[PDB]
Amino acid sequence: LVPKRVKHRREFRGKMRGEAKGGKEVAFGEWGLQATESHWITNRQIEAARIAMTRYMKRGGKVWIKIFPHKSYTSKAIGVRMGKGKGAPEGWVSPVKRGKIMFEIAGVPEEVAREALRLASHKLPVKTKIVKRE
Amino acid sequence: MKQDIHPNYQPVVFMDSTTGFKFLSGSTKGSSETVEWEDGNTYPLLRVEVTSDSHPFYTGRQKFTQADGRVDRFNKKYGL
Amino acid sequence: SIYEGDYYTYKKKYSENQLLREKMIIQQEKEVKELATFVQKAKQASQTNHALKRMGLERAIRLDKKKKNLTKRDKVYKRVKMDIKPNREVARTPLKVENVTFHYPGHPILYKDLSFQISGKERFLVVGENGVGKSTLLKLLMGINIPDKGKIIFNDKTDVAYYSQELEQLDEEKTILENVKSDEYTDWKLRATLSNFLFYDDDVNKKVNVLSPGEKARIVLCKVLLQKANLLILDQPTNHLDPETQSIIGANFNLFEGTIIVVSHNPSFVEQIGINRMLILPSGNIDNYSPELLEYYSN
Amino acid sequence: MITKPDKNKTRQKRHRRVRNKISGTAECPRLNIFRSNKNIYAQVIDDVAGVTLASASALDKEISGGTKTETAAAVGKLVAERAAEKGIKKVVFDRGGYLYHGRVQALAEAARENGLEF
Amino acid sequence: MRVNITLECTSCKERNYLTNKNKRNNPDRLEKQKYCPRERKVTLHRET
Amino acid sequence: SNGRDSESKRLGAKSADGQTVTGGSILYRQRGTKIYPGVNVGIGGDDTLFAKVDGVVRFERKGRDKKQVSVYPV
Amino acid sequence: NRLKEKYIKEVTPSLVEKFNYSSVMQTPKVDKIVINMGVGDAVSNAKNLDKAVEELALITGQKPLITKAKKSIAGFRLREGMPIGAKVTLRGERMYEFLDKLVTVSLPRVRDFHGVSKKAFDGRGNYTLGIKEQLIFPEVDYDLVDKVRGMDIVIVTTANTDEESRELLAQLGMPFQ
RNA sequence: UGAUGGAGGUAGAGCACUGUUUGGACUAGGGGCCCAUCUCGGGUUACCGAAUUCAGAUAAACUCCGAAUGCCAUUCAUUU
RNA sequence: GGCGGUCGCCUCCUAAAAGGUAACGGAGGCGCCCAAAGGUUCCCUCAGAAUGGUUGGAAAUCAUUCGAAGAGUGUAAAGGCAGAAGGGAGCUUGACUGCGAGACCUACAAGUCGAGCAGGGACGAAAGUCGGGCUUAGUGAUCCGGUGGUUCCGCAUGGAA
RNA sequence: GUGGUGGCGAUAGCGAGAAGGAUACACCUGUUCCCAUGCCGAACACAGAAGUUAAGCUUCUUAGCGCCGAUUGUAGUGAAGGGUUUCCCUUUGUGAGAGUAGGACGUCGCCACG
RNA sequence: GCGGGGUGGAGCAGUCAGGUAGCUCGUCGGGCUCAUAACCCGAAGGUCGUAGGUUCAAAUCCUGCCCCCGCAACCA
RNA sequence: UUCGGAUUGCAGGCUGCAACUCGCCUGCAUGAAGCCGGAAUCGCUAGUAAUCGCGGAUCAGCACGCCGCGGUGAAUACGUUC
Ligand SMILES: [K+]
Ligand SMILES: [K+]
Ligand SMILES: [K+]
Ligand SMILES: [K+]
Ligand SMILES: [K+]
Ligand SMILES: [K+]
Ligand SMILES: [K+]
Ligand SMILES: [K+]
Ligand SMILES: [K+]
Ligand SMILES: [K+]
Ligand SMILES: [Mg+2]
Ligand SMILES: [Mg+2]
Ligand SMILES: [Mg+2]
Ligand SMILES: [Mg+2]
Ligand SMILES: [Mg+2]
Ligand SMILES: [Mg+2]
Ligand SMILES: [Mg+2]
Ligand SMILES: [Mg+2]
Ligand SMILES: [Mg+2]
Ligand SMILES: [Mg+2]
Ligand SMILES: [Mg+2]
Ligand SMILES: [Mg+2]
Ligand SMILES: [Mg+2]
Ligand SMILES: [Zn+2]
Repeated sequence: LVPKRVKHRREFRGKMRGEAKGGKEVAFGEWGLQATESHWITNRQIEAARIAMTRYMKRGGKVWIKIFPHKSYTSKAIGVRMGKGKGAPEGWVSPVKRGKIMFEIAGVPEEVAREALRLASHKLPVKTKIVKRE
Repeated sequence: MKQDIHPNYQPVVFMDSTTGFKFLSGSTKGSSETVEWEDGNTYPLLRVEVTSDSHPFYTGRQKFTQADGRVDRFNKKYGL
Repeated sequence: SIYEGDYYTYKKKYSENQLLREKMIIQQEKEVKELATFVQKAKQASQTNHALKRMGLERAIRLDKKKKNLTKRDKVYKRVKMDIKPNREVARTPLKVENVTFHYPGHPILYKDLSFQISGKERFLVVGENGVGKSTLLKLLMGINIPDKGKIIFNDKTDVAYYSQELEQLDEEKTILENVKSDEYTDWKLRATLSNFLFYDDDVNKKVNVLSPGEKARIVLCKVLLQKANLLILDQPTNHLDPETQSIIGANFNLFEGTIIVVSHNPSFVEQIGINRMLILPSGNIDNYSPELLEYYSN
Repeated sequence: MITKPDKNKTRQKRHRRVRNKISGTAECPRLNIFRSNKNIYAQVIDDVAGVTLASASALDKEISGGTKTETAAAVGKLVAERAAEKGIKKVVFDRGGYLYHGRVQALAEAARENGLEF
Repeated sequence: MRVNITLECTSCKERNYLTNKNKRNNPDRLEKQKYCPRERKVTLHRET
Repeated sequence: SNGRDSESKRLGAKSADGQTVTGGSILYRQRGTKIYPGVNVGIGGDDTLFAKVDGVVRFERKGRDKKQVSVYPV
Repeated sequence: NRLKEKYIKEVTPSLVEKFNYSSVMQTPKVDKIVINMGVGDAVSNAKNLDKAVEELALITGQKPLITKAKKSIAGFRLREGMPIGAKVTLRGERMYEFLDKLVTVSLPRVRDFHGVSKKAFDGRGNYTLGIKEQLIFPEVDYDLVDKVRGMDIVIVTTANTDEESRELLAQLGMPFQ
């Protein structure tokens, strides 16, 4: 996942304080994977979790990714001293706050949903808990 | 209406030369012929070959044979 | 610039000076290119080559000082470009003049029963002396003067363009662009041709009243060109034109694919056009063109 | 289908803009004009207190009646002389969003001649 | 080619005003009715 | 490359609500009419609001979504 | 005045009956007629517009308003402000005179004329007629024309619906398909 | 320090604008196949889908909103 | 340190809701333009979309309806403006002279705003508006020279220099 | 009652529906008059009173939309601390946005004709 | 990041200094020759890499963007 | 173009068992290119070239071809370098 275009090539890292503004309830699927810690989630991590879920589901049911890596981050190469302007963009992250549902699933029995979301959670840098839609 | 910017425009009578039908209107067109009109007035006379009272569509009356069906054409040529 | 001598001496001195100036600008450009070429070589070298980077900046300073003392070559004045082509084709009898007599009320008859016939794509010269009727004859053909006797017949295939002697076809009050305005030509088409006649950009908005006689002559010529006529009635065309423009005028007319009725007291211009038949006045004599023109001038 | 805008509304859009720089006080009241198809009305108004000090119209039963232009002149005279009774001399003319051309001008000119200063 | 100009008083010849014009759009000398402080009256002023 | 910025212009309110000011005192510097000139207040060529007389400054509402400064003499 | 005469005496009482109009002011009437000639050829040559405007004046009897491009378009070689297009607005008597000639003189001279469209209503009761070519109008002289051109005739009416406009136009004279 | 009155758009929040973005419905239009080919009109992948709409997100350089504080001021009050 | 980048001015974010606030922090502009694109008086309201319509096409002009601004505002951005600051037209030159209470900004030098007074005006019936332009960039001290004006000085005096 | 003209944040609006014209306001009838249209008496301007309430306009019904919006809770946050300290927590004050109960189809004047 | 380049099949002009798209070889069709080459005569092949601007008009001037090529992308 | 007569529409005439693919001719309508032809190339020395018709063989029908026939009827050849 990557935004097709961005208004600004470079952006502040920002801060992650408090619970997630939105997306704290399962909205489309039957089961959700809720973040319980705040952390940047990369588009590589989102993809690993997504493939881990869908494959176990055996292309069964539906998967919703509720987070998008809107935010870019830059780096400087080894041997580059401090200064001389912000580094070139390196990757994409979604800043995720505790309580945000990162993924939702439907169309599969609960046993598969719980194991599907377990395999995904091990791909993410954040601790997670399974959440049933209300 | 502004003065001296518009084309000369006068009341006129059109005549259908196929039947002689005439009516009163206005136009920028001129001609070398004039006729009298009811109510005691004279207006230039313009000649029109076809009008709404002599056109086949408006009248509805045609003047040709509406073609000949080929089955009818075949039977006519051989009398079948 | 003021020279001592004659026209040729001026041309010789001038041509040499512009040649010597041109060579100076060439050598100044080479030295600038040389520095520029080294500055670039240093500019693209590795940042680790300190001495070359140093030398590159030092030469960048010399390069800047060079570019600021580099004489500009004066833009050579552009010469006129004429491409006159007829829209339609000439006939074997473009113009028929038969038994035409004319006199200005109160003056002797200029010619009696004048009859000639042009052939088509022919260079027809109306020869004569001052005050003999040359311009009267041309005015007669166009219709300015109505013949006292006779007839003048133009074939329906013949389009005529007239260049008057005294430049009487221009509105002094209007501008150059307004004068050339025609129903058959759009704006950018008019500007392109006026640039070919050395009227550049807002030079076409100038009033005709402020132009010189020579510049006005170009506008009249442009009107003749824009007609794309197949018959050209030209009355002293090279008058008021600078010597360079005269040669351009003569050369382009020579290639004109149409009939030319011309009057010219300039021996050079007639030679370039390559006249075919000359009509002598006042003694009407339709004759083949030749150095016998000089014989008529003597007599 | 074609909708023709209300002429009063179109006028009132112009009136608001006229009133951005014209306003009546106790010592310089507004002379507001309202023009109908039939009649013309004049009001001398103090916008600070929001009260009209004098008023005249073609409906006053004291104006002899005639051409709508010369009734406007009659109204201008009548409002001017009624305003004079209350000590009004200076006013600011509010043309009401109308063009200062015809009936309104006739009323305005008649008001100047009968003692109102503007 | 926008240029700076001076508007001289055609009456007393005092160079009273600094202004600017585009020569391409205003080839002829700019003429304006401007107050002359010397003569203390509005007078024709022309670019000089 | 970046690294440019204009000098700051010290815009905003220059006189306080309820403050007595002399005529000509600048009340508000602004780009555009962020605040409108009310009673006894004028607006300059660069949108600066200034007092036309001596009085007390009042920042008021202008209708629903606009503000306004006025000066009221005592 | 003949067509206006027909409208006030014959058309108005009938339309009131057909549509059951409580007041006469409900009766639809022709508000205006706008003849528009979109001339994009002015770019290639300005005089084509000039000759177009001359013919437009003779057809209507009013000097047309030369419309100009409000927006620049590179595809059409068009610059904003270029004089492309002309229109005339006819109101009152001059409108009725023109409508009469259009119904009784101009339309019959249309090549292979089988009537005027019946779907050409804007949905609000305004009918626009696309004249393919001139020379149907008697004023054009059939020889002055160098480039044959058409025009858009917009009949604007006060009818709220296509049905009423269709009826109004029909009774006023309109060879609907 | 209190009271009172003001300016200011941050925290938060929101999406009403502008960017970023998810799913659903439906869809102009867009891809190949056949019949019909003058390439002219259809019927389809639960083929790609504008825009619309429903639901759900996101923002230093987004805002329908908007604090706490700080700030300016008052012939104000108390202490200093 | 070098190489590269930067050097004055304008707008934004950073900047923590007054103001100010740094980095070789993140983004853009300026070294003009306009004789109207200035003043005033009067008048006007946009962009798009749907539907209909000759050439005519996604889209050139025309008509109706819808449409609160999704347009425009010469030129970057922000703030502002459709009681227009946007658009058109007539007349105009206030893109006036002398100034200027009082403020803002500020180390200084500078920079910014300004009611009002007088002279003489432009537009307007009048009120009134006008000391350029929606606002904020479009600039450079002094020394030394050029040009114009001048009831100033003029090395004994009149001149001149 | 209607027509002028104002103050108050649209709680004043919008959409839909209904009724009315005695006056008044309008449509409306004309281009001779001042004046007018980058074409058009459409508009503006002027003169006029046959018709009409059809529309505007007034009054009335509707909250469907827009607008206004308490309380509670929560986010944030001043001050005082704390920890397991990019974050988080306690105490004390303050307190949104959202979402809601609800409000609302206006109110307060002055003048003229009734 | 520093330069150089995009125009007919290829290689080049025109680009600074705005008006009108060419030259060299090649390609195709026809000639000449017993045939081939050479030669002769005709034709074709680009709206100038691409999209916006400036202008009356741009291949040309301005700006961006995509491509291709030589350098550089770190020094004791 | 009253030049030219291609192309097409319609209507006919013949021969033939049959003329759609594939015939020739006729009338009416239609009225194309073509304004004397680039490099190059062909025939012809008199009753010839040029031009004009006529007959015949094959053949139901069908030639602008072929074979033959007569009418009218020229220009030029210095010369042999190529
Ligand atoms: K994990
Ligand atoms: K939004
Ligand atoms: K923010
Ligand atoms: K103006
Ligand atoms: K009227
Ligand atoms: K009504
Ligand atoms: K309401
Ligand atoms: K056959
Ligand atoms: K031949
Ligand atoms: K035979
Ligand atoms: Mg002569
Ligand atoms: Mg700033
Ligand atoms: Mg200013
Ligand atoms: Mg925030
Ligand atoms: Mg702060
Ligand atoms: Mg601040
Ligand atoms: Mg402006
Ligand atoms: Mg002395
Ligand atoms: Mg001495
Ligand atoms: Mg709330
Ligand atoms: Mg011929
Ligand atoms: Mg022989
Ligand atoms: Mg023979
Ligand atoms: Zn003077």
